[PDB]
Amino acid sequence: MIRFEQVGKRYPNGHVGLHEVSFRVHRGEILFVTGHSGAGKSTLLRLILAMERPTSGKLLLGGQDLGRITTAQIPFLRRQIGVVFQNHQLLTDRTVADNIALPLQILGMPKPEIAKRVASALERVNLKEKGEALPSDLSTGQQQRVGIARAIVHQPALLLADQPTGNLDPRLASEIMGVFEDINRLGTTVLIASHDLALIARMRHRMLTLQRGRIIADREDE
Amino acid sequence: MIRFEQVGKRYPNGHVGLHEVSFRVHRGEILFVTGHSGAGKSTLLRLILAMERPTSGKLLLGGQDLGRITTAQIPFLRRQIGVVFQNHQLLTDRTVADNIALPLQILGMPKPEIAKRVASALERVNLKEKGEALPSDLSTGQQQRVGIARAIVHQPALLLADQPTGNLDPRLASEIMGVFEDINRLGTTVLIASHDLALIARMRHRMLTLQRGRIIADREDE
Amino acid sequence: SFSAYLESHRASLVDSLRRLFGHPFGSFFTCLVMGITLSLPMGLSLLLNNVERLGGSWQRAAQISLFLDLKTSENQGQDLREQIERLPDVIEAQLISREPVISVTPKQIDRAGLEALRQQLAELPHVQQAQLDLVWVERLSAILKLGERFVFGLTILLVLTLLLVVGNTIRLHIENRRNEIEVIKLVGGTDGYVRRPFLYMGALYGLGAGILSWALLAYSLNWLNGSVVNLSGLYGSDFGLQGVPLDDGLSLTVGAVLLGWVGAWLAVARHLRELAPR
Amino acid sequence: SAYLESHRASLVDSLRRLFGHPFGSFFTCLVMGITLSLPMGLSLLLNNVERLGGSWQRAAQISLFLDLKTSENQGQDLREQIERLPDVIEAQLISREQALSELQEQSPLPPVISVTPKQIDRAGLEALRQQLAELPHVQQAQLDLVWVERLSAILKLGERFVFGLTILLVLTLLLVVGNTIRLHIENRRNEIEVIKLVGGTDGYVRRPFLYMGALYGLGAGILSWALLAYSLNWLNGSVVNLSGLYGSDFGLQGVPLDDGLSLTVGAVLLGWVGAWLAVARHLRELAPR
Ligand SMILES: Nc1ncnc2c1ncn2[C@@H]1O[C@H](COP(=O)(O)OP(=O)(O)OP(=O)(O)O)[C@@H](O)[C@H]1O
Ligand SMILES: Nc1ncnc2c1ncn2[C@@H]1O[C@H](COP(=O)(O)OP(=O)(O)OP(=O)(O)O)[C@@H](O)[C@H]1O
Ligand SMILES: [Mg+2]
Repeated sequence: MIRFEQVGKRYPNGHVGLHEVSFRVHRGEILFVTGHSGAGKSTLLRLILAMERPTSGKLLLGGQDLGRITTAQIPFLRRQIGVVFQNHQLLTDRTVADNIALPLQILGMPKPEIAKRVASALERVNLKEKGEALPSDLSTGQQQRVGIARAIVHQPALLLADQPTGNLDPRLASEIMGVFEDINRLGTTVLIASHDLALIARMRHRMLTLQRGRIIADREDE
Repeated sequence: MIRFEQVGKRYPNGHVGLHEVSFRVHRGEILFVTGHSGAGKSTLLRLILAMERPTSGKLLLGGQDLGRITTAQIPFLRRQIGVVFQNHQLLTDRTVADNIALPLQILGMPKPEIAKRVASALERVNLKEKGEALPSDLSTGQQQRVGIARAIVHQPALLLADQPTGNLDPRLASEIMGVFEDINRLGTTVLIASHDLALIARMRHRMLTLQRGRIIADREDE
Repeated sequence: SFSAYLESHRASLVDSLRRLFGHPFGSFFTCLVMGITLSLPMGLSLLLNNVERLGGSWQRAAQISLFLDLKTSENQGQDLREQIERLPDVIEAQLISREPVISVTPKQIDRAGLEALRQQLAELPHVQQAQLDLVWVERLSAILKLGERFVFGLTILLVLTLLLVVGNTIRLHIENRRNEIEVIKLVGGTDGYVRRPFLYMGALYGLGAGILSWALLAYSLNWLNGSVVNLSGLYGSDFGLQGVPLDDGLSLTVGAVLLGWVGAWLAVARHLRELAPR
Repeated sequence: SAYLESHRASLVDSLRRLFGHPFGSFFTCLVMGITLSLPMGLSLLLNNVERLGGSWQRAAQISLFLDLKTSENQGQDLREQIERLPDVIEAQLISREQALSELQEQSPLPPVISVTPKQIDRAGLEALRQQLAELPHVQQAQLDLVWVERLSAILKLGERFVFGLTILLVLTLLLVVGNTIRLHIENRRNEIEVIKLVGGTDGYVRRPFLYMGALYGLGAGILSWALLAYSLNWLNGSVVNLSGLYGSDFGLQGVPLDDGLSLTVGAVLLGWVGAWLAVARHLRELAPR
């Protein structure tokens, strides 16, 4: 229900970020993407994020296609999915607790269970002692996993994320994608992408590989 | 001659940045320090930059110590280091080529050689025709490559880096670290730091490890 | 989610206060500027209103010096006293004795041509010589409406400079700390949610500026009272410039508050439209 | 020698950064231009009324009635004799035979004299009035003592008023320009720390903002000059009306070249100093050692 068809984005500047793509994804499936440096992956998932337009073809998400969408409907779809970025974005001068809690206020729930849930999210990342601190204080991997937790909370119906543990301990990433699988245990579809091929050979996998805008450098290979 | 005697970092927030360390790096050496997530590696390297106060202990830079130093003297010392930072720092709304040329502009060197130098840097980093563009245009790995290029120019006598290949594919990681090896072949030193040691383990080096703010969880393994 | 609607306002305000109390020197430095700018227009309104209280010096002179008949007759002058009261363009013809004449001040200034009324007045019981100098009317009418163009220009110029300064400062302040406007937006949230805190601190800046101007203006007028009371008693009168009425001051402050609020809309709209998916 | 080289580049991008985002830069230029306009605008009309300085005095003029029969040549010499005395803007002779006719048209008679002083204090001028009543052939010195003291009071409120307005407006201008420059400087910190961690001296990291402030000051000054000229010409519609009606030759000349030059140079100097102060704050802020 995440089908793609003949899509490709060319910049007005002249560059062709995406040449041509067409495929489908089923509900509740784990996904992986790899490729070289110049491959368009962050752009690829940004298409789903829709800060831009397809520039070619069409993509359909459930009932409504992503292209030609009212701006008023944009929050009503962007508030259902948690994400994380290579250049993580965090609210400076606001501590970790509210930084994580943001989506809860976005939907709007009483504070007590909100603090309960943020506490619950804290242990799954092992940042118990960092409960009240400015993001500028944290060490490099710490804010990355903080953003990860930001995506974790509110049990999003779907997860996208970006390359996690890009600067993390190899051992410490183990429990991380373990938690990712635990999330996948429910009706949650994950679209993680990375370069560490070593650990993408363990569980169920799909290895969608992009090469210079070319959709098929690889296939299912499940 | 890099040499550390007993010195540690205490943070004013009451948290302990670093307990105590004592090192000595001979001239021309190479280091591949690594550790777990919470290890103060980035803080450790920032200490050499003198952008942080030594706090508990004292530290030396060959003929002059890192302390009681003129602030006006600092830019001269920073002139001799082409460091790169994990959160790559790039001048938005300023072209890529000039972004690279900035250190040589600081040195006041004649313009005509600047273009040939920056072109020469481009092949080593494996980026063609991507200059004269804006940093916001590029992709993440491209930006990291840009930071590397900014670091490598003007033949720095000292080389510092932090988590290179933070998002690169292993192929590109190989050639760039080979370039670092060429720099080490030249009369330079390198203190790269990364969590991924599988790649570096193939090549002879000096791995140093720290944990929990302590000097060493593990010792030298030359 | 009406209960949450209340909570958004509550959390937004308290956060702003912490943000406002934090970085106090810069916030005060900003607030002082538009406070002192807001002082000027309403201060001039107060000044003109105060001189309006002393509204007898405009007419003051230019009383028709209708000479009563050389033969002394106070009764006839008293009899003709009341007729002038009936007619407009005048106030009252007060009868005077030899140590005769009767005079009346106008209300407006008119110009040359309204002395036909003076010639018409020189047809009454006591008419020895109608006397109403013209050239004074000319000079006075030249001075006035010239003052009116002058005040018009100052008013419009100063209103424009105030509007520009407040709008520009709010715009630049909103332009800074941009990261939030997107970091909240992509993960979700609505226009009002992101908009509210920016409304709040702008309202606080406006309130603080409106308060500061009150004290500045009151102190300035008290400083200047020294000469005005001196000349007031000196001329043989009692007219000293008075203090700030609270009824006007509250209207002063609420204007600043609403001005900050509308400036908040204007500044936020540019960025919100800019970051459209397009 | 590279000192010259650094300056040239700092201009090119500054102009480039100027035209990039033109509407906002124009908006900022306009605000401080219109603010700069006002104090000098008030200053010029003071120069105008100074040029028309005669009517300031001679309105509450001091006149004297001499002895019953004073010789015409006596007064003709007395005007000059009092001319060496300070408080005579004018000293014009009116003989007895002229005074008779003058009173005849106004309605033996004392010869009258015309004396306009400079100073305005009632006490010194009334002492000089008694002296004018102690002249060799004067008889009485007509001075409505209420006129002279009223005149004395007239200066005081006016001078206090203008002094207060000037002292208010100059600091208002200082505050607005400094605050706006500080706000631009507070924007865009990231490059500051980027170059600082790379190295480079204070002047290198400082110059572009100084050029930016200078160009803002220049633009604001030019715009203020133009607006002031336009406003003066628009107001000029009514000034000639009184000149014709009363009969005179006063007209509000506008924007002499030298004063416009001074206005613009002051504006650019303010931009320079505001930029320097604003950057000093961040540079102090980012000092660990
Ligand atoms: N706004 C843009 N300007 C210029 N090029 C762009 C832009 N958006 C995408 N591209 C091009 O698309 C290519 C890849 O897009 P993408 O961002 O997804 O790379 P990536 O998957 O994130 O890999 P990486 O960031 O590590 O380099 C980039 O190399 C870039 O040349
Ligand atoms: N300014 C600070 N104040 C207080 N504590 C700090 C400060 N900076 C770092 N710390 C603490 O010191 C620890 C180590 O800092 P450091 O940034 O060097 O870790 P790191 O080298 O970056 O490792 P990693 O990349 O995985 O994050 C951090 O986890 C943090 O808890
Ligand atoms: Mg580190």
